[PDB]
Amino acid sequence: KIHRPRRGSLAYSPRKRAKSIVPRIRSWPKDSEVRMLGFAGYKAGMTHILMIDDSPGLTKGKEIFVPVTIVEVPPLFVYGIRAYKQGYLGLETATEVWFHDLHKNVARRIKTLPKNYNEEAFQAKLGQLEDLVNDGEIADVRLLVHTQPWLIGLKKKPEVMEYAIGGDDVKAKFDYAKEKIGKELRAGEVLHEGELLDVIAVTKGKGTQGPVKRWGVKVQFHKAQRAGKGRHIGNLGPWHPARVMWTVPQAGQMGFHHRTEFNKRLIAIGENGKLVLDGNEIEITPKGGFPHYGIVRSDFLMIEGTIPGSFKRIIRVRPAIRPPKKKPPVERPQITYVSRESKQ
Amino acid sequence: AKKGAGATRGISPVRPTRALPIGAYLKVADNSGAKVIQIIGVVGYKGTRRRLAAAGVGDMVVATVKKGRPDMRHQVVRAVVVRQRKEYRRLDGMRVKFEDNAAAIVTPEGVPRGTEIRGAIAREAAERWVRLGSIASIVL
Amino acid sequence: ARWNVCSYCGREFEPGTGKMFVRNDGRVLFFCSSKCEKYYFMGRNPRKLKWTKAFQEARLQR
RNA sequence: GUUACUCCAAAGGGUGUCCCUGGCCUUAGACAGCGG
RNA sequence: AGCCGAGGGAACUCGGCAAAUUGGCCCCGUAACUUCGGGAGAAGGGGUGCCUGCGGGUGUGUAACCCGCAGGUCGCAGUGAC
RNA sequence: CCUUGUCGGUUAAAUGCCGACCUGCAUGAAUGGCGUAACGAGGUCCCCACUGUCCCCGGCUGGGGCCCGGCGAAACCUCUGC
RNA sequence: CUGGGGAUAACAGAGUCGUCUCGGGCGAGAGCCCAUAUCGACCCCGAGGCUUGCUACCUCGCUGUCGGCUCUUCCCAUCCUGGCCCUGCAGCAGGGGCCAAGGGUGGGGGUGUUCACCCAUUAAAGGGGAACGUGAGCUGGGUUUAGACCGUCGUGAGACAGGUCGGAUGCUAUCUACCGGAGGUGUUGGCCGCCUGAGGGGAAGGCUCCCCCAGUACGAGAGGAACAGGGAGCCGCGGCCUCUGGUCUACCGGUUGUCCUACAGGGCAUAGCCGGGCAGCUACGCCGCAGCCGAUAAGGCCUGAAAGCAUCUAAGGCCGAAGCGGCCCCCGAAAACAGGCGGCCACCGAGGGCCCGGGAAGAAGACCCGGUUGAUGGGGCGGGGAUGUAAGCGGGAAGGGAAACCGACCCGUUCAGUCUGCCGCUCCCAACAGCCCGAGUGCUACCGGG
Ligand SMILES: [Zn+2]
Repeated sequence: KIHRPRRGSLAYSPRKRAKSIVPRIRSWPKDSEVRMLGFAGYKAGMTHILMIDDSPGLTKGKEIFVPVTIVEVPPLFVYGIRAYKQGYLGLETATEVWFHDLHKNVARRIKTLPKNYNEEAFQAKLGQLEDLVNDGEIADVRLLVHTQPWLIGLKKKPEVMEYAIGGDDVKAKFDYAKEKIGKELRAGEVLHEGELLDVIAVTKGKGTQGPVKRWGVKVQFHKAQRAGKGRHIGNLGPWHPARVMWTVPQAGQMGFHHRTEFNKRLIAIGENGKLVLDGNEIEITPKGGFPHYGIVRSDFLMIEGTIPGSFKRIIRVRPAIRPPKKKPPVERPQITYVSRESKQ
Repeated sequence: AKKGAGATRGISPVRPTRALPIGAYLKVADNSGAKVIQIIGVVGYKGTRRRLAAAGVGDMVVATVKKGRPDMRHQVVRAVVVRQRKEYRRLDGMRVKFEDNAAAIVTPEGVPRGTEIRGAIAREAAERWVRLGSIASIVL
Repeated sequence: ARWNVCSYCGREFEPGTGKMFVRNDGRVLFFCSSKCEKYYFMGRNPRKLKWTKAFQEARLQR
């Protein structure tokens, strides 16, 4: 016998197309600060910076190359408030209140919207919900939100999402939500520079692929390459059990999967396509434009490293759920060079 | 510190790319009797099914002497890789490469056999092995 | 963050890019791209190429 | 254990618990303490 | 059924299977051994394009074929593909 | 036959190859014996060069495979089929 | 060669276990002395069926093949990794045992080999089972079919559970099984969107070195630790194209032979060959992968009887593992209690699909974006890029020539010309015109108000 580990992981099975192209968030982190626990935007491109290392380790204090991805984040519109109670097995939705004045283009997503629903009815429903929350029947409060991709000329159809709120007191959460409903939210009001983030998106599509690429199996000997079995696996299994096992590697869908990636550092939050250094303001859009994208005009995040997804795709961001003890400090790091040169 | 007076080993921040597998020939850059060695092992390396051990600048290899004065021919020696042709990255992003693949013959503990190295060596090797940078004129 | 100069074409290239070739005698060369590296080693002469600075200097030499 | 048979692992050990017996002690015995 | 592949260079495999390398002409130079006929194109090394001019052989010939020299010049590469 | 005999050389490492030794289970002189230049799509060991054989697999080109319109079979088949 | 045979061998299975492997009881004794730290005779009792044999129940045109490559899974009878106990355990180490199978267990040389032997590394380089796993998956080196040589036996034809050279590897998947992709029905009216999260899967992580603790404890010396704390890497897993490399039969240029009369511009010769090469794809490039909380195993303790003392146990309590469960990640309303919520229509018609311009998605289906309330494709004008300075005109050129002139090639005009599977602006052309599907009924038992 020669021993070796198996080919690929069983932890992401079945390897199927994602249910939706908007990613869902399954778990939320514990944050004492009463704030909205994430944000959403659109991927634009990659570049690199040079900066003085702030993370623990050696190379602390040294200038280092660091790669960066840029996410365009226009402001979100808070259109609703939703309440959750405790069910027999788990949480159950009790009641939602929607705001009355909505943008035209929201009907491209929600085809059947209320008709009369005046400000007065809105205030009455909010009063109903306030009394419900004061009674003691409620276990959680969440915000209902939608994107505005008409401010950057990308689309007219919005993405509709539900986000959670930090802290413990349900009443304090509800007061936050009552402040925020009917108003725009900007990423600076939620995120802190130097924080660690988790990032969630659907991966690039590749279609049907075979097991050399999908599972990392070995190419067969050159005799088999001349016999017609080079990029096949050898056998589907033993005589008994007299069936193919699900654990045996086979061909199928590769890519377009739901994935979460831990502990990416936010390095800078920008404004109207510009970043402030010590004295000057510099455009992060590179000469000629970001490829397969154009010109960043609104507001953006720098996230160091790489993130899942194609360029023009919806990305969701939350604060880190599984961070280490030795963290970097929550301040913007000292940056010395930003690449603005052509990327084509 | 137990024994810091004179130490043989150091610490680099870079970690170059492993570019030279078992079977590679190496020109000997120091003034020992050896001229050409062949790699038979890479010190401190564990692999997997059908993978060969490989080394880069700064790594200690086990080698056999192929050409050289008769006392050294057919001997199994330790050596430090000091020059390589494949590019590797520095902290600022720039790639560095050299013109040949070259090693210097040492003791397991790290002490150089020989008195001078002919030509340029790499800063990564001079940093991991402190006593080589003293017997080498040019260091990058 | 300082800008290095190319040994073949004489233009400046940005930080985090390019190459340093080291000869055994110690002479160091800097290249902005694979194009320039490959041309320098196969032996093309930059004093006849109008997209280099050596061309301007040799025109001054005419 | 819930197996008539077809189709159920010992030499050697445990007084773990329920019982039948036979000898030496027992108005002070087997220890438990103060002392010679 | 075909083309390319960084750094290594047979670590693959029963076995260098298959693929790669070399390649035309001129000059130089050529081991052991030998039935003295060969081995031998042994091995190994240099050169080769275009344009401008000079010369030779046969020939009655600024007809036709063949053989040398010098200079200038371009390219990563001149039996540049076959 | 014991057998990967023993000694030496070739390798970092030799159930191989070459050279020697001789208890030749069971060599031997026209069922020819011992040698041998040249020759061999014969069998076998090594060196130089070369390479996607391999480390470790990647990208391209044409033809099929796939969808559409038309022509249109066969091997096999107790009934069935976790 | 024919006819037959599992009435009868080779092989996988089935049976059995002399033999084998793995154990145990007693105690001859060996161990300065001391039975049991370690080693344990002779006799006696067993487990397993992975070693070989015995038997002949199944199979004579099921497949008859050994070894290697590839791929999945299981056991523990544990080599390393986590935790403990005794020692003839000072330390560093050794020896012998208990819990524990979550992870690891590799690369080479000769030989067809499994095995065994050897080399350099290594934390260690454990072994077994699955038709001695796996030929409707590959290979075909071995396994003496037909050809041939040597030795030996035989009058001979010939033979050898002897050696040597050579010697055909077929298949359009009927059913089930698995990997992935679609269409229906149901869920007691139909439709849009957001959620819950029963249950299933996970190794998503595993391991080594270095510094410090410390030349310290320990120790006659020589040697030589540990808890905590700081750094780096190897193997495994999941993603991305800024940087670096490869390809790039889009593109730009150079050049050979020949044909279109030369010029200019083109066709063929593998894209003719050579050099460069953006987007895209890719690794030889780069980014990320928590240690806490509970309950336990061996084991360590408390209280405490039976048995006035004593005792970890009989009833009760506290601790205590890389192992179990949860947090975390992936799939997930067909979860038959077949769900919750907000809104729309209904009791002509909300809503959907085809069609049209497209691509970030894609074998068909599906997904996504847009459709004049418009920058979706194209054009035009600009930007960013790739290659490398076009044609024409002018001026020179080694030399030749009575001379007008010939001349490969050089310089100027000229960061030029050609191109753009990238960006921006602008309605100049086209996203026109339409065609299909689509829920209406009640009985009785009702439910809360009429
Ligand atoms: Zn340059």
